[PDB]
Amino acid sequence: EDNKQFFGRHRWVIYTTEMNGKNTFWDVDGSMVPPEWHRWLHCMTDDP
Amino acid sequence: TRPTVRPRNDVAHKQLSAFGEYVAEILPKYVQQVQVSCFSELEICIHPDGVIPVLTFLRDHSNAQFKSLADLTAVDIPTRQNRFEIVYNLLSLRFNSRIRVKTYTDELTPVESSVSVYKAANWYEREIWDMFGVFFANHPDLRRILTDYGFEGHPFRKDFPLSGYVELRYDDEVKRVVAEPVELAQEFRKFDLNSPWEAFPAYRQPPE
Amino acid sequence: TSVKPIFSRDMNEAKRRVRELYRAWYREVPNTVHLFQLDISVKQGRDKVREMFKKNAHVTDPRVVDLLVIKGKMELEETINVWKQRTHVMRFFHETEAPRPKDFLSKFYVGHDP
Amino acid sequence: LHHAVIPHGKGGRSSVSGIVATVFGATGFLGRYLVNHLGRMGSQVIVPYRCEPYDTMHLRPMGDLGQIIFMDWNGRDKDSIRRAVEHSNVVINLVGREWETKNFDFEDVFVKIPQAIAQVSKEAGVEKFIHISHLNADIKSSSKYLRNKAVGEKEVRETFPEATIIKPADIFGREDRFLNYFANIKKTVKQPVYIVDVTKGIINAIKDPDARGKTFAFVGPNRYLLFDLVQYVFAVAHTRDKVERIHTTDRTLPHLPGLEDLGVQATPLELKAIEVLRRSEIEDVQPA
Amino acid sequence: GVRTSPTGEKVTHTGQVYDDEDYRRVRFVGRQKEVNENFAIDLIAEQPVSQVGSRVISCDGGGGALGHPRVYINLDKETKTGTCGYCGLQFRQQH
Amino acid sequence: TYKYVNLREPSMDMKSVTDRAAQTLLWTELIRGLGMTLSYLFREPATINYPFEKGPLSPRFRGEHALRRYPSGEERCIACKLCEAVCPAQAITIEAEPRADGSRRTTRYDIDMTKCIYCGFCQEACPVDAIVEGPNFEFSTETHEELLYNKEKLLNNGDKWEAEIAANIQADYLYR
Amino acid sequence: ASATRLIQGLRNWASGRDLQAKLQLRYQEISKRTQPPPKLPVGPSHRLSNNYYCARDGRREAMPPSIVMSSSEKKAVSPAPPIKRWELSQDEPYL
Amino acid sequence: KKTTGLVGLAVCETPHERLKILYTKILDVLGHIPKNAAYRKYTEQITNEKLSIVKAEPDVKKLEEQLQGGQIEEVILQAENELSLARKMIQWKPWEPLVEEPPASQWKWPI
Amino acid sequence: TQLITVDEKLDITTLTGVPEEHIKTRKARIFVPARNNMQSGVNNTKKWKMEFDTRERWENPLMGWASTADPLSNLVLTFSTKEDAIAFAEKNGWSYDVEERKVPKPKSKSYGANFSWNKRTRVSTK
Amino acid sequence: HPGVLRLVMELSGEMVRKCDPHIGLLHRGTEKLIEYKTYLQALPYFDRLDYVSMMCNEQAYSLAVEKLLNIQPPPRAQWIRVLFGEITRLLNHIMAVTTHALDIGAMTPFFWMFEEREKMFEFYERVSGARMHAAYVRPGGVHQDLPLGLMDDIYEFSKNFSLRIDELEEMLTNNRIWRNRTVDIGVVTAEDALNYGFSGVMLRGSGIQWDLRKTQPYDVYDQVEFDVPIGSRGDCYDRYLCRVEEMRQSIRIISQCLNKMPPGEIKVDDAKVSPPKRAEMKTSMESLIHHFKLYTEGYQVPPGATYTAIEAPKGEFGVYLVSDGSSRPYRCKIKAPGFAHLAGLDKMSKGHMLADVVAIIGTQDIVFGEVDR
Ligand SMILES: NC(=O)C1=CN([C@@H]2O[C@H](COP(=O)(O)OP(=O)(O)OC[C@H]3O[C@@H](n4cnc5c(N)ncnc54)[C@H](OP(=O)(O)O)[C@@H]3O)[C@@H](O)[C@H]2O)C=CC1
Ligand code: SF4
Ligand code: SF4
Ligand SMILES: [Zn+2]
Repeated sequence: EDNKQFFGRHRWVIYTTEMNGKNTFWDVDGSMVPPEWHRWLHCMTDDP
Repeated sequence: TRPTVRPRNDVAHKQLSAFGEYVAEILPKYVQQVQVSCFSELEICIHPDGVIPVLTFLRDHSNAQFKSLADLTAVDIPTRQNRFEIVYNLLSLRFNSRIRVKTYTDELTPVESSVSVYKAANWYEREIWDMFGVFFANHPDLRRILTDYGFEGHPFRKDFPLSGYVELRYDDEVKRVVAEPVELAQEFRKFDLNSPWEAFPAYRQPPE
Repeated sequence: TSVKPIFSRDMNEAKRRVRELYRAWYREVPNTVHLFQLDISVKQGRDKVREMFKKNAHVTDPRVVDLLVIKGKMELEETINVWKQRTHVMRFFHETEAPRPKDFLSKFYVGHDP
Repeated sequence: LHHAVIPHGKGGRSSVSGIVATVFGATGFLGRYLVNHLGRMGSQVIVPYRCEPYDTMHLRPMGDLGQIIFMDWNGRDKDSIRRAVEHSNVVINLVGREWETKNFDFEDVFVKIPQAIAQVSKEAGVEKFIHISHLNADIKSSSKYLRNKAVGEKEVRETFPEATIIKPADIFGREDRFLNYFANIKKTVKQPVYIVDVTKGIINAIKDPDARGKTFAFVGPNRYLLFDLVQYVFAVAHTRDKVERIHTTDRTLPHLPGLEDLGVQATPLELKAIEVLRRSEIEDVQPA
Repeated sequence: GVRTSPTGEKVTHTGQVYDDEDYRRVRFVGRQKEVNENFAIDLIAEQPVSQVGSRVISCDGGGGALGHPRVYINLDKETKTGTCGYCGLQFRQQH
Repeated sequence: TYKYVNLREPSMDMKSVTDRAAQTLLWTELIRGLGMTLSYLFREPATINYPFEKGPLSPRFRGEHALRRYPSGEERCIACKLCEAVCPAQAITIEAEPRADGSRRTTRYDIDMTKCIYCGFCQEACPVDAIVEGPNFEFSTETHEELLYNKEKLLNNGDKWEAEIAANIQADYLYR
Repeated sequence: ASATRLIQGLRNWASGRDLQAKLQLRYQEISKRTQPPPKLPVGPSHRLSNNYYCARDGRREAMPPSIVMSSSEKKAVSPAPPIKRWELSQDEPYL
Repeated sequence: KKTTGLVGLAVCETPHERLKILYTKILDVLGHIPKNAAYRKYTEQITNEKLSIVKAEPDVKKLEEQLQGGQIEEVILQAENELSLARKMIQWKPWEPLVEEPPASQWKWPI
Repeated sequence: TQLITVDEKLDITTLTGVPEEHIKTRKARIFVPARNNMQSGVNNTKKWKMEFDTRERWENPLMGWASTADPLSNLVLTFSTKEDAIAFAEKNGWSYDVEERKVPKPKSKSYGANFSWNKRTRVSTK
Repeated sequence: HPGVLRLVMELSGEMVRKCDPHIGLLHRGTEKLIEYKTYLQALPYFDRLDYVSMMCNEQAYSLAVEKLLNIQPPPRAQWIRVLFGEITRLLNHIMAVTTHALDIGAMTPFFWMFEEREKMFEFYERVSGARMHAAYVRPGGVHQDLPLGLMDDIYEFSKNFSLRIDELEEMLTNNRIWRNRTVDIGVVTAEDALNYGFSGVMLRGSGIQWDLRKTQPYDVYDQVEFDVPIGSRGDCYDRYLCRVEEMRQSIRIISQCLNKMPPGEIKVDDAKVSPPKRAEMKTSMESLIHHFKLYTEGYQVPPGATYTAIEAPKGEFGVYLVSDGSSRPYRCKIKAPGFAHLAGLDKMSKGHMLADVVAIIGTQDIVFGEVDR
């Protein structure tokens, strides 16, 4: 979470590779953030 | 009785009541009912022969202009030998009031093609022809708007059910989209809600 | 009992209108069956048109007969236009059987269809 | 029997008809038209595809929801095929290829496929095992393809003999093969019948039991010369074993049940000829 | 507490498990029959029974305008426990 | 109360008429439009890094159609059929039976995700808030049949999270 | 913002609107989330001792639409007095 | 004036004398009507009232604001269409007694 | 103006577009609906309801619904008198079965004969 | 692709003959479905028959039912409803302007104002919880009121939006060939404006000083201060200018609404119409009973045939209701200003070429889902 950019580039995420065996170094999906980070990253709060 | 109750006034009520009585006096030939709503919108129940004299009288006559044509549909009501209702709504441009001409008719006997007096009547007329089936006397064009070209049956009626009798699907056998009879997966569960105990006793019709 | 009719004074004007309309339907066949790029013989479609005319033969009141004349007139307008495509012209045809005859026994096997 | 198999109401668009059909192949011509007739009847189709899922995906919506199921198979293993015919009511086999591959001959697909699928059909205890073949596919010479199909006929009669070996003539349709070879560019007796007569006969025989054990052969209603067919296809229209089969012969065999035993009306040539001959000079010779 | 059908696949807490002849078995070929792993029958067997010495006691389910509303159940019987129609968790008495 | 425009004359003085002639013949204000477009060209745009950034939303967003259950408790629904009574497509189908334990239950809870117009009426009608409009919007289903949720489907849907749902309810139980 | 002043001079020179102050994209201008939990008063009812529903019964006040007949007179009135011809308001008029 | 507000409306020079001779034709066509029709009375009443407004007003804008129907040629078109309805109501006899009754159970609305 | 008119039945049945299968096959039933006897409300009277006969509603083999091939199984028409029902059914053609309207019976009740002297009417508890 | 319609044009070459719009291809049977449902289920149809005006038709249907039902809405709900009427009018005008501009050309201002509309979509999210079809409005008061911490952000949006609309007047608006494109198309006589039944924006751009707001304030529109623009030529350029000044007066009404907000109340003082809040709904018997039977049966409605019409951004949005004494509407009907504007298409596009016919279809705002009735 950066405080330099504007509203919409506050929070972003970097996933990892093969969290369920996908070779997902490339072509990452959605539905991978656990839902406390869904509360965080979708800006439904101001709390980590 | 004071707070949060919709305020009405006697001023517009008395004005529209005297005006409707005045119109009923100056045209004794086709007026049947002049009902004034409590929320001050006039309704006038009318015989279907002098419809064009009524419209030429209500476009003009310098005591109330009413240059604005609006809603008209012959609202589908069964149980009556004269089923359909042609309600021409007229809105003024100088006096800011709304009057409705509810003339009655049945299915077969035609009304007399109001396009001759109002320019905005034609697509409304063609709509009512394709949807209800109300025929017109010396009318320019009766085509089908808002329906399929192969479809029939005047589907707004209470004769017509929720579904149709057609169901389009493609086949590669005869290489086109054909219409088959209906194959419903869901019931359309008609939730009956007509509960008893007569919430509005003032609108009770007198029984036998 | 005083009811206004549509057009006619007896059934004679109604017969006049409907046979002139059928003459227009008969002369209206070959141009449209060549234009629409169809695959059904002229005899079959013409016999189906005259069979559809013969379907409503049990009507005697001239108001209804003139109303069907107006119906077929609108139909012949929309077919002399190229508004209607191959879909509705084939939809007059009934190639999606539904094979159930008026046997009692074929109605016995496929039940609940009296 | 168990419920949810008995018929209910009309047919088509997720109607409950009587049958559950497992079709082998079905990506090409006749299997696709038969899937379309089963969706018209409103049954449930079990199709295993070995090809790319794009093909079964663009022939997917031919039925309604629940009317189809797709699975995956190879032409070598009995386990996937038994998994396909776990709960199956009836089963049809359609197979045939114009040229051999590096992994398949005409033999051992027409041999190794109906042996295995007829084996697991007889093991699964199903009815109306319907296997297709070709007209006058002799045990004897003039065609490797037809003698391999005759070996397939012999093996289908061999294992589970209560079956329907069904042979049409050289059928034509919207996506015909040999007439496409004729269009896009000797003596021969021939009578082609159109595809909808054949597949109506198939759906009649698969909704009419007592048909188990009988073999079928279909007849074209004209019986004329191949050269007049060429005359007509160019009049309007303005592999080596394939061309040898269509120049061999196509005769009638009236000793096995054909058309009117099933009670179906045959369709003529000229109607469907004017249909498919897109993109009136009718010869109509018809010698006997 | 999932069981196993004689066919092999998992049962449901609603008793709809398959026969030896059902073809929805053969439409479940290749993919997961998504069954639940949480059975609310035995979670109530996990729940202890409270002991409240009063006569007529309340139930809300943990929250003001959260969960089910105020239901007042009775405890006048000696041996038949007070079961909330909304909660389903029983109670006792200390007189 | 009317303020009408374009009723002003062009001035017949030589000054304004040749200024409009210079505008006409010399392409001035079109170049001023070019300058406006360049002034917005030298910005930094309002885009998002889509697999990495997800845009703003509301605590009241109506998505997943997921279920809840009680704190260490049973299944939250009652089969009181209010959601089926108010669902504007009749997309709810609840076939209900009680189990022998006394607590009232169901057999088959059915939501047509094809037919859901995504109101919130089934949320606002449920007395215990069993069916909850969900927080996330990722369905993207390849097949047609998988868009027909069942009861144990929604139970396993609720078994993946509630803390998101409980946070949205805890922020949104006071305005309604 | 967050850039050099020379392109800021370019943006102010190509369109003199002071883009640094007004830039349409917000950074910390957001009135931040997670408000204090709201407390809502009911409107002008639930006020005890007075509010019968018989007092506030607007639903039963709906009269049927009143009926007029046909089923030296100072007259010929209009349905309304004539509406005043309007005016150019002073809020930047024309011309 | 010069270039009034309404779009399809080009002003004339003397609404006074043209409107007066229009109202003389109005009174004559109204003179073609029997007295017992009170339609004649109401039209003659409102026409004489507006005519008496006209007969003593020299100014234009003062006439447009004192006499209602703003601004000017709406009164002209009003008079023209009044003549049109006059010509049409030589026909159709609107002051006649009743045409035959409806079945009289129709208009009971809650049904 | 008192024109051509001939007096017969009406022929809207060819106009309404429903095929003769559902004309002659399905049959209408016209009755006053029942008082819902758990409640006590005769407000659901005074309405001659026109209905049809229900037909097959089989189970959806994937979802378990009321899969029915019946377009006309979900209609009900509200009428005022029985004459309107008869005229409507003969207007639109298909067959009708009209049941007779069965009103309640005005029954005499009296508190004194409820609590009399030598009769057998004695509630013995209230 | 030439909204989707079919057009049959008879023409002499680049100077036409006749034109026939085949419309109704986007037909959905909403009248029949409302005839088979309840009012509370009919309300999303009145949300989406016009879909760009997502809250104005909400306001029209809600005030139709409340005008029938003798219920004064509470004042803060009236202020919120007027606020979102102005917001929805702003959105509808700006999308009609941008779709006409993209239909002729004009790439980038379309996307400038759609960035503005994305901020509007975030505002609709944060208020209701939907994205486009925010129900949010019950007949009987505005339901589920706005949360805290939004109005100062609306104030910042108002300043920056006034700046961006001034910059749209900078970029376009005395552009040379855009003016030269639109002068002589869209001519409407005032007699033809009346007789052809055009409504709102066409009546603005040609002739009559008219507004349904100014003639009949059905709400606090009387108390707020503004002035409507009028066209005089009509000359589609001038109609565009009238649209822009209507947007700017809507921004002024937004400013006056931010200045004049009372903190009163959410819904009406009637739990027989409005389903009441949660503590009394739970924790109370009478509100549970009214909640239950209100969602099952539907609120009872006195019989009658009524009508109303509001000034939607397309024009005279009319709705005609017919209701037996029930909780079901008997028959509804929708008077569409888009259909009304389309009803004179021959007399509009009589004397031009086909690209100008496309520009005339663009310059009258359309959805063809409301035009379909
Ligand atoms: N006149 C005619 O056209 C005649 C046709 N037939 C039969 O009609 C059917 C359709 O013929 P046609 O369309 O020309 O040919 P196709 O190859 O297209 O049809 C045969 C079907 O079986 C599949 N198949 C065939 N061989 C193999 C194999 N070795 N491995 C896996 N799948 C195989 C095909 O491909 P895929 O595996 O991708 O599904 C296809 O689904 C065939 O069964 C053929 O025998 C018989 C006699 C005459
Ligand atoms: S409203 Fe809630 S408790 Fe009632 S049936 Fe629906 S999900 Fe169950
Ligand atoms: S949100 Fe969906 S499931 Fe819920 S009531 Fe609306 S359409 Fe039905
Ligand atoms: Zn409890």
